[PDB]
Formats: sequence, structure tokens, C-alpha cells
Amino acid sequence: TDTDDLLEMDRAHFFHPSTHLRDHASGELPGRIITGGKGIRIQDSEGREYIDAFAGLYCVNVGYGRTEIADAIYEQAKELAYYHTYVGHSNEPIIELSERIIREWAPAGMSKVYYGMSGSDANETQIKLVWYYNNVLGRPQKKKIISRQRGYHGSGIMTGSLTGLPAFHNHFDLPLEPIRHTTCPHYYRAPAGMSEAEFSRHCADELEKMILAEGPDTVAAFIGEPVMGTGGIVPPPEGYWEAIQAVLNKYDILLIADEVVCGFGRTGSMFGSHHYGMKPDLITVAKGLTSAYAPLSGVIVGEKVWKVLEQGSDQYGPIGHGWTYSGHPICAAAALANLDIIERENLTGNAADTGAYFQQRMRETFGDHPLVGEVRGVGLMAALEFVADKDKRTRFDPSLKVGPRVSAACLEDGMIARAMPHGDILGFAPPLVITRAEVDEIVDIAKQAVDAVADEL
Amino acid sequence: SHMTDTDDLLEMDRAHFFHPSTHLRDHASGELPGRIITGGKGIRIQDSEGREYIDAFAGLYCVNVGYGRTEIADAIYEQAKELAYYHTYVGHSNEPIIELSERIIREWAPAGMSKVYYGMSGSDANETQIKLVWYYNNVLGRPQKKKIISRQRGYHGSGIMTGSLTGLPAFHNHFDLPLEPIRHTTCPHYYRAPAGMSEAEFSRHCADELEKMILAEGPDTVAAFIGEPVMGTGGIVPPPEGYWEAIQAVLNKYDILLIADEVVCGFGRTGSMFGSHHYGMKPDLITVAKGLTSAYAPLSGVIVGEKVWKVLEQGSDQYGPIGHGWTYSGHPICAAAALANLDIIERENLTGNAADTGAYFQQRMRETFGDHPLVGEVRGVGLMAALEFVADKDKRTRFDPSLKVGPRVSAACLEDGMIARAMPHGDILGFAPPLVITRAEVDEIVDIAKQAVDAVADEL
Ligand SMILES: *Cc1c(COP(=O)(O)O)cnc(C)c1O
Ligand SMILES: *Cc1c(COP(=O)(O)O)cnc(C)c1O
Repeated sequence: TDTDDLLEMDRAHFFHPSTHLRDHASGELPGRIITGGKGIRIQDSEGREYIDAFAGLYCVNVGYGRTEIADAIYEQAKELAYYHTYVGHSNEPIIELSERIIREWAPAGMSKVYYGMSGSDANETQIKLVWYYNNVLGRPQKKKIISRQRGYHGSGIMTGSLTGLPAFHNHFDLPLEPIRHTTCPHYYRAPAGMSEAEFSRHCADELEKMILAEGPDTVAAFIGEPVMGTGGIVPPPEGYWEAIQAVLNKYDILLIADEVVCGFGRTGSMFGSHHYGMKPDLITVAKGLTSAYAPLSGVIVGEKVWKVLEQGSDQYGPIGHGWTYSGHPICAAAALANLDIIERENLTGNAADTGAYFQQRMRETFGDHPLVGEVRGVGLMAALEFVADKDKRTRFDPSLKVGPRVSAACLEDGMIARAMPHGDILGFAPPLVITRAEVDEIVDIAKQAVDAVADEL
Repeated sequence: SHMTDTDDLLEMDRAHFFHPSTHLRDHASGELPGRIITGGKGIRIQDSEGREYIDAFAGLYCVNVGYGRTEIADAIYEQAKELAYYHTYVGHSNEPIIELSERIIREWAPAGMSKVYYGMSGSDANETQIKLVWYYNNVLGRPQKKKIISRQRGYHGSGIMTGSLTGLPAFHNHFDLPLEPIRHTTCPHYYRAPAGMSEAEFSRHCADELEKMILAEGPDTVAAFIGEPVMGTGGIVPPPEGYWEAIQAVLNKYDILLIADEVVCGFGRTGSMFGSHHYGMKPDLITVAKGLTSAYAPLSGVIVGEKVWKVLEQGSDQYGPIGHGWTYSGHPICAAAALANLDIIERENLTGNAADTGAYFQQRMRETFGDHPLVGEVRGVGLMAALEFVADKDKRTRFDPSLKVGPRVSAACLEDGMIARAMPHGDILGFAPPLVITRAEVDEIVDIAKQAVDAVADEL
């Protein structure tokens, strides 16, 4: 078959991200070629159909098969596929997009957008900017960046260091200096007997303790996803963001909001920052910026950092930072069409409405399930965490592969939901066009899967 | 399709768009006016006011098939309609990325290459390289063997670790770079070589400097050496005769991996398939971007040799799935753009054009500028070339940087409708035209440059 020939070429020549390299190459872990899709459904090269309740990777937010977006990419590609944006050069779509991000989407007090292609390159830029900012101000020691356990901020050297999951550290010598990781903001794993408000205060106090141990004048920034994505779909505890921000303000520490997942509608607000009342100095975007139709990332720079960057150019000349593809015309054109759709179909409001329905349905269906320790989520992201003992929150032996098994049972029933890393967790992040009826279908399939695995154990 | 309201767009630009590599205050205030590029065809681009320019820099060494390829726009469009995106994590794939991987390995990359890993930028690809080099040494039980040796004036990206690799001060100053464990050895620029050394002697001097560095560091602590076959952003600097052979012998003696950064030289520019082919390099790892898609869509590649690949597979045995991935790794539309780009390069034999019209280019530049009083050196290979300007040709004396001699020659070219780059940290005029360029277009470029160089020479 054509699939067999392609799979063969794949195994012989393609190094996949996040794959068992030996077992892929040998054919021990079979591959899958995705060829098409529409709305929330995708299709493989053998014609099999799947409900994609993970929207690729939290990213195909307007759904699959938007010919509107393909048309917009095509028109830009015909007119001017590329020019650089170095030394004040520009193109029409990147200018239009920058104005739209600032005026209509980003929180108030944001000033400028800098572009790359990945969440990783955007967070790399953030770190560079934070160091530069402190050097411009004559604070050479104020450089440490505090991230969080289970946070996800990319897969590079410095960005993998920010990331708080061991797969991105082990055997890569990370994290490097000067990165630190504070408390995982996951109430389910809070110290025993803590209320939610107590746990938010515990997180704040642990951060303070870290800042004092480091010396506050050496701590430049704090980076956090409003809701943790890859670390297990973890909304923050009640009062967390207010308690954290008071500590950061007390010690003059910049806040970076990593909105790569929460950006552009997924929580039911425009950004996760809007949803939780965060006031970041710097914002990272990607994924839902284009619904993955073309690669694009953004660093949204607040007025306070921007003023210092302008001061920096006065004293030091043009900023020594650029990517060849910064502000790429076709990627910008894809973003514009994507945002047109999000606005026109009010997918932010759908994420709030169908999302609340999703969360309610998940709680009803799984809140008393013997296998499920916690049901959590906000808007159109949700997860089920599985435990061996609900009373003591005891984890399964990782060799039992409980999460991966529930995910595999879902896939047998034609639905894609992710076995989240470093845990037994089933995550959902469907396209923002999903209907309530489609939510029912997803929940029903998950219910059958969770039951099947529970019976086996 | 539609005219552009230039004044209004320029205004929105200044108020909201943070450009790469721009004077941020002067851009925002309007003191450095912007330029909006709206169109292009072949080697010419057009701004929003309708002005036309010959782009002798191919954007940034990247628009290699030339501008306005509707064939590539069609291929992007067909993939975007069929499947704009899915991830390639856990063995998932798409048809164009599989096809591209096979074509890169079987038809383009040097012998002994095994696999391709994908990103979107030269910078993210070199970031992947460093991760892979450290992982490789950890798999082998050599935790100390981690240092990466780069070179003065080398260019490898604009990130934290990649900017550290980069050997130009603009990417270091006020960013606290370079970090450990990066080192920089000798700039392979013969024009600035110790006086009275032949080219081959200077190659041996560079080899000996590298060896000295390795011994001072302790060879068991040195993991890899990274180099562009020909330096791009560091001033269009072909290596001296014998350089790559002499370097490789040192790297082999001390079990040090070679990374070839082919972001510029990859896919035809030197008149060979890769710079590695052209100079007889045998890299363990290869970085590509730019000419991989002719910039029609963002894509980068890390080409992994058989020796590193074997250890990566061994690593998976020991440690499980590799903890590395970008969301857009193997992006379908970017892969489709690459395939159409490579079809054009192969069909029109742009590698051969780069050799033929390139040799003509180099010869024409020598004839025109080899005795010019302002020009210390004419250099290049294939379709990259530079003029380096000096205040005294006998002693190779540099101009006071405040005279801005390089920027002024570039600005005079632009007045005459041609884009050629004032290269950073020196007085150097660089050329890297699209690979479709004709001899006739080379004559036009050379003539414009001649007038520009004469004009600035008169002013001094
Ligand atoms: C996916 C993700 C990233 C990394 O983006 P890439 O485009 O994969 O580099 C960064 N931060 C968060 C919060 C993400 O979810
Ligand atoms: C341009 C360049 C890079 C970085 O590529 P980006 O796509 O700009 O990140 C790396 N290496 C070399 C030799 C380059 O010319």
C-alpha cells in the first residue's frame, strides 16, 4: 500500500519530535500519517477517522480545513512570500497584525509585538529582553528567572531550563543557571489538610522564601502559564495570581505570562491573563495565534519594558536580536484570517459557554469515578487524573501505564485525548468550534475508556 | 491586487511593531523611516510607493529561486487546503515531510547522513544541535565532554546559546553572552591573517591554535566544533586553501564532533549542493534553513550523520523517548514549500547556475575592483561575494568606524536601485543574489557597485 511505502521512507529518514527513536526506526512503534481534516475531525492515510479532542497540540483552535485561511496564505504567498523586517523594513500583514494584537486582543498597557515562529523562540527572546532590560538599568546582577515545577515553556536549552518537566532536562544537562523552579500550583497535590486559600498562601510564601534565599536584587523575572498546559491542564488555586503578583511587586520582579496555550480564547476570555486578573509585563503567544495554520510566535512587550528598550537603543544602538523569518508575511496573513474567524464566530464566547458545559459534564460523569482522583479544567481545557487510592491520592506504579492505556482505549473508539506526561492524566483541549453535542460524544467515549481500564485494574 | 496607504501603515508600524535588528527609539519616533516591501519577481522587489530594487542579497541569503514563484504559492495552497497542520510527535507524520526527508538524505546531503529533524529557524536548528551533542555525550557516559568551539566572526543565530556560538559582539553585548561552555577559536579570514603567511600556512596556523585550545581545555571536555563552510554574516569569507582538511584532522585526533552550519551554503549557493561538498568537509551534524524553502515558508533542518544517529538510538534504549520537540516540527505547509523549492532548484539546475554565473560574478568583481584604491580585498565563491574597504591598501589599515564607509557604499547602491548589505563589524559590501541570477544581471549589479564605490571614494 501507499501508506506502507511512506511509512518505510519515514522510518529510514525522518527524526520525529518526542518519539522513541529506536522503536520508531525499527517499526516496533508503528507510525501514523495524517492526511486531512474538517472541524474537529481528522483522517489518516488509510481513511480512518478520529475526533481530535486535543486540537493537534492545543493549537488548531478554529478547527481543521479552513479554506478561508488557506486562501489568505495563498494570496500573500503570490504577492510576497517573504522579505526581512530588519532595519525598519516591513510588510502589510505584519503591521496590520501588530495593531490588532495590541488594540483588540492584548491586555491594556501592552505596547509592541516581536515575532518568531515558536513558543520556544518567543520565550528565548523574553529571557534576552529581561537581561538586556536589567543591563540598560545598571543592574547586572538582577538576572535570575523563576519558573515553576510542571511548567512548560519550550524545548530549547534556556527554554527547556524554564520548563519544569524532567523529560526536557534529563540527559541534556538542564536546567542551566540562572533558572529556578518554585512550587507547582496544583491544589490536588497540596500539602495535606490545606484549603485552597491556604495553598495559595503557601505558594506565595515559598516564592518569597526563594527570593530571600537568592537575594531579591538578583531575581529578574517570574514566568508562568495562567493555566498549566503540558504539565497537566492545571488551573491555578483560588487567589493564586493575586498572591503571587503582590510578592513580585514587593521585590520589583517582572511577570512573564506564557499565553502560548491560553492566548486567543481557550479559557473563555481573550487571554488567560484576562481570565485570572494577571498584569504581566511581558507576554508570550503562539499556537492559537494562527490556529497552527502557519508557524508564528509573539512577544508582547508592556509599556514599562518598552521604555527601557528605547532607552537602551539610545545608549547602545540597534538591538542585536533578529530571526531571518521574524514577521514572515505568509505567517502574518494566516494570523489575520485566523483572528477574523475567531472574532466573527465568537469562539471566545463559545469557549466560555460550551466550555462551562464541558466542565460541568466532566464533573458529573467522573467526579465520583473510583479511578479518578481529580476532574479539573477551565473553558475548553480539561483533565482527569487517575489514582490508585482516592483517599490518600496515591499514584499508580508508572509501569502500569494507566494514563497511556486510557488514551489508547479512547483512540480505539475513534477519539484523540492525550496521556499527559509525568503522571496518569487524560487531557482534553478540543478546537474552540466544538459544540455541546460534540462534548457529549467526547465525554461518553472517555467514560467507556476509563471504565474499561478500571476493570482491567 | 490593492494599493497600499503607505503613510498610515508606517504610522501603525512605528506604534506597534518591534522589528528585529532595528534602532528601537529612532524607528518608533520616525527618525529612521521605515520601508514596506509589497511585491517581487525574479531578482527584483518593490516597495509600497512602487519603487523597484535589484535585490543582490536575496532577502537575507535566502530567496534563492527568486521572488514571485507562483509554483511555490500553488504548492503551499494545495497543502494548506488539504491539511495545514498536524503534529509529528510520537511517530505521527504527514506526506510532504516524509517525502522531503527522503529527498534531503538521498539526493542532497553528503554521504553518511541518516535522518532529518525539523524546526523553523537556523537558530532553533543550532539549538537542537547543542542539545543533541550533550545528549550524545551523556549516552556515552562522558558527562564532562560538553564544550562547543565556535569561531570569531561566525554566525549561528540570535538566541542565548546560539548567540553565544555566534562570534560577533552585537549578539553578545548587554545580553551577558557568550555563556559557558562555548569557546571561540581563530577567525578563518586570510586577509587579516598574520603578515607574510601563505594561505596554506595560515590554515596550519588555525589548526594549531585549535589544537592549543583543545589541550588547554582538556580534550575530554570538548564535545564539538561548529563552523560555516564559508562565513556569511561575518563578512562573506571563504576559508583559506587547505583549511577544512587541517581542521578535520585535529577534530578526529581528539574525538570532537563537527557541526557544519549550512544555513547559507545549503542547497546550491557555492555551486555545490552544500558547502560541505564544495570544501570536502565530513560533518557529523548539519544545520540547514534559508535556501531549504527559499524563504517561502519558515523551515529549518538538523541532518544527523550515521555516527550520531546510532548513539541516539542507543540513547532511546537507555532513556526512552527523546525529550525534544517543537509544536510546529515537520509543519505540512512548510514541508510542501520546501518540496516545490527543491523541484525548481533541480529542474532549472540552479546549483550549476551558481557555479557558472558565480564564477563569472567572481571574475567580474576582480576585474572591476581588484585594483580599486578603496578596496582592500575582493573575495567570494559561487554566488556570494564581498568587497572589503580599507584606508591604506599596503598596510590593510581599517577606516575609523565613525566614517561608516561600508554603510555609505551600501546607501549609494540603494540610491541607484540595488540592495547590497553593509556587513556588520567592518567596512564590507556583501552580495548574495538569488541563484537564478543571469550574467546580464551580474553586469548590472557590478556596474551599480562600481559607481557607488567610486562615489564614496571621491568623498574621502
Ligand atoms: C506548546 C508550548 C510552548 C512551546 O511552543 P513551541 O511552538 O512548541 O516551541 C511554550 N509555552 C507553552 C505554555 C506551550 O504550551
Ligand atoms: C541566518 C543564519 C542562522 C540563523 O538563522 P535564523 O533563521 O535567522 O534563526 C544560523 N546560521 C547561519 C550561518 C546563518 O546565516
